[PDB]
Amino acid sequence: EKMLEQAILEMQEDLVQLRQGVAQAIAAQKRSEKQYNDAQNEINKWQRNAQLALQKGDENLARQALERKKTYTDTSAALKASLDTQSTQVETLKRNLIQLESKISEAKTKKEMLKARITTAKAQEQLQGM
Amino acid sequence: AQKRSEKQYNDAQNEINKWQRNAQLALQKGDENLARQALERKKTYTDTSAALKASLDTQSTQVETLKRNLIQLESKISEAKTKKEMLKARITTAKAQEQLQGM
Amino acid sequence: MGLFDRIKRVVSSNLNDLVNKAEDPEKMLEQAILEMQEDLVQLRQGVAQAIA
Amino acid sequence: KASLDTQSTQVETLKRNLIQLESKISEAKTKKEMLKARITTAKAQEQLQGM
Amino acid sequence: VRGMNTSSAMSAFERMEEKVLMQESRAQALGELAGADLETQFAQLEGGSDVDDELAALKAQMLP
Amino acid sequence: VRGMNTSSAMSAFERMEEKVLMQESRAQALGELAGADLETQFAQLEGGSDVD
Repeated sequence: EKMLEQAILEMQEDLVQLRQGVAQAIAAQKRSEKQYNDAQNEINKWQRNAQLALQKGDENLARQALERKKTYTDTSAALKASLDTQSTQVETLKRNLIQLESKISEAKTKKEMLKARITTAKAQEQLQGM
Repeated sequence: AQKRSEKQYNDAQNEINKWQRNAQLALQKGDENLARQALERKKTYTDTSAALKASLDTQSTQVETLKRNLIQLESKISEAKTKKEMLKARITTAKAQEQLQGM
Repeated sequence: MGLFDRIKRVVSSNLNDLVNKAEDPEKMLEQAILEMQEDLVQLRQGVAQAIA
Repeated sequence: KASLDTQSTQVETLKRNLIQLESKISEAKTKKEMLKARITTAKAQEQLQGM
Repeated sequence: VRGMNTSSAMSAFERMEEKVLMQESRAQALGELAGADLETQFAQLEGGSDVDDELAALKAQMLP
Repeated sequence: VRGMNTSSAMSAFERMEEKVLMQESRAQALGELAGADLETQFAQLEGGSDVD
């Protein structure tokens, strides 16, 4: 039972560390989303400027805006790709935490079962002494 | 340990009943997502309860043996006392025989 | 893996002695009620600043 | 209320236990007088028997 | 709200629960053993047996 | 109620019983031997014979 007691204390601290790690992953996804959102907003603003340029009649300004938009789109695409890869990793981490929660409860149940057999063995030893 | 598992099992059953009521309330509310989440929680709770039940059964067999051993021991100590009287008499007789040899 | 084996044995012995002295119902109960009330006041001040 | 009911049952059990204890101590007092009388007779008899 | 390990409320509940659970379990087990013993079992019957005869006697006693 | 080894009531009963049992047994055995002897046996008869 002592080994189980030692393990129970050890598992609890580890879970907290995992939660912090999960938060960082969550934060990273949020950070990418914020950047992606900013890019989309910037692209919309850029599109309006391009539309304004067409009304103005300055072809060169519009062309420059289009190039900027393309660069922004590429950055957005890269961010989107990163998010998808990150999401799969994040899901696994979330799944692991859920699995761990089920496992700790099981461990507590296991301790009770383990304790009873050990006690029975000790009782048998007492009989031998008699 | 058996009592502790039972208490946990009882708590889980109570929690499950409460969860079921919430799910029923959710259906009345019309929020499908809340009900689905509750069902998942109930399933997890059920699994924990099942594990606890399995542990209790294993524990009970061990517990019964321990209880049986104590009962057996109680019979044995009484027998030992009876044995002491019988053992004492033969030893005394042997000592008496030795005295005769000395004479 | 000597360190890991050593750590498990050392941790179990140390933890058991510490918890028994630590686990007193009367002492634990008195400390907890005072702490939560203090925490609420601090939280309120932060909230007040945001409100301000 | 739930807490009170559980606590009340425990309290009732404790009261019942006390009554049982009271019966036991009273019996013990009676036993000492009986035991002393038995011991005195045996001691007197042993000395007499040897002679 | 989440309940951190260092939080006072979470720690207090766990400590209180462990002490309470151990005391309650130990008392019940000891009590059960006392109940299990044969001496306790027929003592209750004796008390039950004793009162009914006394009640009949009491009625006779109170009759005149 | 259970009767612990350290309990005063349980210890007192056991100690009292051992002393009482030994004293009672020893006296009875010695008394029986005196009764067993022939001198005691016809002495009673002599007394009975003498009174009539």
